Amino acid sequence: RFASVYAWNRKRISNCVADYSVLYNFAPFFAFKCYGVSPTKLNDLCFTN
Amino acid sequence: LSRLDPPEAEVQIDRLITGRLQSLQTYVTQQLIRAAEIRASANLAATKM
Repeated sequence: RFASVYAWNRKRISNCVADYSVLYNFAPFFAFKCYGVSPTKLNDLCFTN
Repeated sequence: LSRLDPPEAEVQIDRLITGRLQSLQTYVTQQLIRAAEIRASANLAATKM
């Protein structure tokens, strides 16, 4: 159950190793626009939040 | 660089290159104008010598 648009969730992601290769096993994704980063280089960067 | 694609990191780097290249043009132009002033002073000092 995704929440409706006026009251959206906000999951804060704490400490992990983040394999983004997953998230590539869900569908065709009508979209997928990475803005500040380029999506081919996500598995080699550190983020804070 | 380690955050964008060969065709997307080209515009952002070109902006920085232009900015810092302008910095060098400002620097060198002022050194030429200021070197003419110390040269005129060295000519006066040689003449007094």
